[PDB]
Amino acid sequence: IFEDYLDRYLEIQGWESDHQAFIQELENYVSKIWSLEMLLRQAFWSVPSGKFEDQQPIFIYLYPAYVYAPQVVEAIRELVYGIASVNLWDVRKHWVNNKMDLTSLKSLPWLNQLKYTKEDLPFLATVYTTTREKTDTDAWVKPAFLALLLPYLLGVKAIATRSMVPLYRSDQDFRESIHLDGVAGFWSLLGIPTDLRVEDITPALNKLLAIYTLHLAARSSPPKARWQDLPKTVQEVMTDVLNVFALAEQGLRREKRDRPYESEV
Amino acid sequence: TKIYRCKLTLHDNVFFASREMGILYETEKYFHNWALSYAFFKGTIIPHPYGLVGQNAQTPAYLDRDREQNLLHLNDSGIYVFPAQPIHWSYQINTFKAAQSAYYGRNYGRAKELAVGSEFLTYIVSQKELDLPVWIRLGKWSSKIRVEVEAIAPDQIKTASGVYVCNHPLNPLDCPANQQILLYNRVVMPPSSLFSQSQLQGDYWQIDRNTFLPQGFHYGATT
Amino acid sequence: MLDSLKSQFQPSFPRLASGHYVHFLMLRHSQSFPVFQTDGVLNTTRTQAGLLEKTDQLSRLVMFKRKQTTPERLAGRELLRNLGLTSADKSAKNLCEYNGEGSCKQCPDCILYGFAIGDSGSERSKVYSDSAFSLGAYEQSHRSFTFNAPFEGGTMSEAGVMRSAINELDHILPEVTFPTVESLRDATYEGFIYVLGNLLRTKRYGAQESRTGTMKNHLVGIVFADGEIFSNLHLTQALYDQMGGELNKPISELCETAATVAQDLLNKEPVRKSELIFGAHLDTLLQEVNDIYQNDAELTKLLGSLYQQTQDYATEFGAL
Amino acid sequence: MLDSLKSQFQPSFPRLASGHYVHFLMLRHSQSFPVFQTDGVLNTTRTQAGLLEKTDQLSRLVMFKRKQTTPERLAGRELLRNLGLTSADKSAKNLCEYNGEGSCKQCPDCILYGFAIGDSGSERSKVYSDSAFSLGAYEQSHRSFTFNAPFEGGTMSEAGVMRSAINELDHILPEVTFPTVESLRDATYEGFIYVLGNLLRTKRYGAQESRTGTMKNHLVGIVFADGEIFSNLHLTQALYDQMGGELNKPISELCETAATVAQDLLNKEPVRKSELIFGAHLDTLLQEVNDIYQNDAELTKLLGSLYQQTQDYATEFGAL
Repeated sequence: IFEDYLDRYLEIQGWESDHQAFIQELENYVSKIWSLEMLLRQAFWSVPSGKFEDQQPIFIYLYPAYVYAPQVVEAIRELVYGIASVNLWDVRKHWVNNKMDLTSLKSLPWLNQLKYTKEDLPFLATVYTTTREKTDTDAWVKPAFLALLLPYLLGVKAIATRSMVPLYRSDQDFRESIHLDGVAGFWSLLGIPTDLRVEDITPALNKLLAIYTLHLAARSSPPKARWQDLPKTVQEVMTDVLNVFALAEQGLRREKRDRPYESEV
Repeated sequence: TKIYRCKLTLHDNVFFASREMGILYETEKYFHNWALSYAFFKGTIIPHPYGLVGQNAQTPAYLDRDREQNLLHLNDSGIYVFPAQPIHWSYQINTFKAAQSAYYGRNYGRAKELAVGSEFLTYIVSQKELDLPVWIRLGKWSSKIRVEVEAIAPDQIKTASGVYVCNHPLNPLDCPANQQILLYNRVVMPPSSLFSQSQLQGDYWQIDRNTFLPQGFHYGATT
Repeated sequence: MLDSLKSQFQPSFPRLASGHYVHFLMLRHSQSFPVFQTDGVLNTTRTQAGLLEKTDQLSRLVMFKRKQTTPERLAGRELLRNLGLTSADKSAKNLCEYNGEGSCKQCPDCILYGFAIGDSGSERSKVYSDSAFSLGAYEQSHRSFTFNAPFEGGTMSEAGVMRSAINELDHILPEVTFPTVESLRDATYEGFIYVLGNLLRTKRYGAQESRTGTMKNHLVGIVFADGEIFSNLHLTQALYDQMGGELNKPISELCETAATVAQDLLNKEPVRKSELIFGAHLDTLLQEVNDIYQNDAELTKLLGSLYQQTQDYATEFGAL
Repeated sequence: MLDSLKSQFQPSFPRLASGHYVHFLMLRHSQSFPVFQTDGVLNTTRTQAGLLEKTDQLSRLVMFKRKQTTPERLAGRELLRNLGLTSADKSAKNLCEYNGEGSCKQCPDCILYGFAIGDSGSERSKVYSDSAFSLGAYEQSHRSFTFNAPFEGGTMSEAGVMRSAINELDHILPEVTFPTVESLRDATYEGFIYVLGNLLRTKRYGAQESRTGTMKNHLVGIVFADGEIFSNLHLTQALYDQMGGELNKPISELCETAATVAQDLLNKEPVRKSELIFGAHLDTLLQEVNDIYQNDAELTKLLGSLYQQTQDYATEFGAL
């Protein structure tokens, strides 16, 4: 099946062909490949056999914008093998500090003089999350953040999906920067689009961090973020904007504090 | 002699199972010529049998002169649609399933459809004036297309011969003698792959200063 | 009224298609909270707001062809089993099951809405139809409702630990209108009464039909033609423009406007139109067809005749 | 009365639907401050006030999608446990856990109201229900009350530290009415007596059942039909129009008006109507059903029979 798969989909410039081949392609008209590709993911990404939906696997696929130069595909190699498992607790801290400018997010330690030179060059650069509480909103909070973030840092195009098969990108499939296949309902509740053009990505990062940094103030505990409650924090903020202060006040009561600090005001 | 520029705008999402990959089935970004020819001319020229039975229910009849649904009828009427170039497109991936009609239940798939926000461009060529329909249906879901169509007048066509790059799609099965393909780029598709771009040697029509249409193409001319 | 229309229909189902379309123009009104979903969200698409060359885009709800055609289809099969023209029992000679190899090849459903078994036979759907669109924007036209499911003991906890049942769902609001054209090709008079039956007799759509999704199908005109007329999208874009987006108007004013936009559109497209049933000719067609569907004897005669026409088609031209 | 109605029903549950709807037309009167909420506010929606005449928009309370079927369902399950036909102790052969695996898949709740959790498939509810609307506007039909929770020493401070326990909640007023049709498909005669039993024997609905939300269900008609009659919104808008909104009428005058608007609407529906139990025939039938539900021998016999029918259905067509 594989030898026919290259003869169907690979071309090197100047290989001989006749149009007496397309006669056979019609005559044949009158897969095990994706199982082999999944077997490579089990082998080289170290994802589970036979039990995998219960690890809540979300894949972000980083397509190029149009063309990469030889140095930038090598730079994306250093990304996909070296990316940090993101923690939203310090991403909030470095954004509430720095007075809400999302350009601050550029400066955080996102990685873990090339070190990955034996690894394959990433033509389809995929990055993937794992979480250890078992719910969906908890599964989606880090992928949704990463899928907005990486296009803002690197100019790449993201699809975030549970799907092992991607949408393959091409010259006007590229007409959006991000797609998010089937996010938890906190996303639809915020009314942020599931597909974003490149101008919208900083509005999206602002709304997403503003609701994360507001959920983590009240309806959270310092070692346990309780993202299971994020849909209620979104629904009250969207209903009427003064609920931002209702959430502030919930924070104060948890914290056993009767009054805000001058900064929090 | 006559040439018609047809712009196709999608009025509901269009699905064709062009390639299939696990649970997801997807629609190629070019409408194949033979699909458009039956969408324009089935019932008006090619016969449209409601039922099929036996091998004729599973075997195509594109270029079989014994079977009724043949595109060769169009060769005779002297018409040829080319395949369709995508001008603006978007995709929706939407799931579909089989229904639980019974009170008790114990399959399903994802369609990558071309969406309502989309427009495609094709060209028809004829020996005679043609009453082309302002609505057609395509694909797995018999999905509506608005066709807005203009005849290219003789004040804007010219005829010539030499080497030219066809920026339009083209079907290699319909390629005659007195045209030869020097270089090509292809889009892989049932029932046959198309060229998305090609360099040809032969006769052509400069229908505007930035597109070239191969002259003398007709259904199955290589075959 | 209907006695004059008996002139338009074919006398028996033909082998090859003809170009005799009877088009049903409808406004589908939500009455309680339908759920037109795939993939866990309400279906939408971006569209131009109305036909006059707008800069203005609008995300409107889409009810896919599947989501409306199957509730009409299954409500026809139930009626045929009530009449005893088909049966659910496997040992009976008139069994039909909805899709599989055991799907019939002769009953009215199989011939009007189609089947594909494989080498053992296939048949094209004679009812052509389109995906329907919300007249207004999505943001004006939906709401999300929480839902929980406790222990019967009144309580989210059992053995002192919480039950994981709380989630949002997105629901359409109880007056949002979906302009639709349903179109039937090469039909007999009795086939037209069966299909028009489904359009008026079925009332629940989308997910969760057991608890939600009631709709009122207001039929607004019938148009006989030499080919297919406009799309659902084109009717919705015309109707939005005839109102200028001032959508908060009563249902009967919206039905009375839908008749006038339909006639304005039909004049512009080049297909020849044999008949145009609108206004007081439609309201008499609807009452005299309701009187068939309320009478045991005439409906058992009329749908029985559909059966014969369709069994005759099956042995003469179909899959035998 | 019931001795004639026995003919209308089917002898056992079928695997596919066969028409055979029974429609329970109700007015639900509030008696004591119901709370019908999702998302922390009373569910409310903008609708046209009435069908033909009073065609202005109006916001009405919504007794949302589940709030008028879980009370019924759980009160019937309690009866199945009182009669000993089902049990709630683990390590019993007749267990039925609500909203889990270990739901019985054989009892009348599992068959009439459905199941979907775990292995061994899912079952569609044969009871069809809808969201109901207040006949009056939200502004005439609710009030906000404040709730405190002082410390047991009788004051809202416990060490001079205040107690943060004062909020307010909105409650629907007494004597406000919610028109409804709940519908039963393919029941046996005992299955009809069970479902009708739930409608007459239930008394509490909203949030905070433990303190609030008593209601008085007046069954105003029972209609036997091949398929679904008018929407819940449509009965409400018809009833509002029949009064012109002069809604401050005693509950008997309101129930007698609802019986007459319901009969007017039924004559405009494309449905064969086999039997229409209203007025003196209904207040005889309700009395004959009260005579079942007050007698242990009749009731144990009748619901034991249903148990067998539903268990038979389970092993022949359902999960066994």
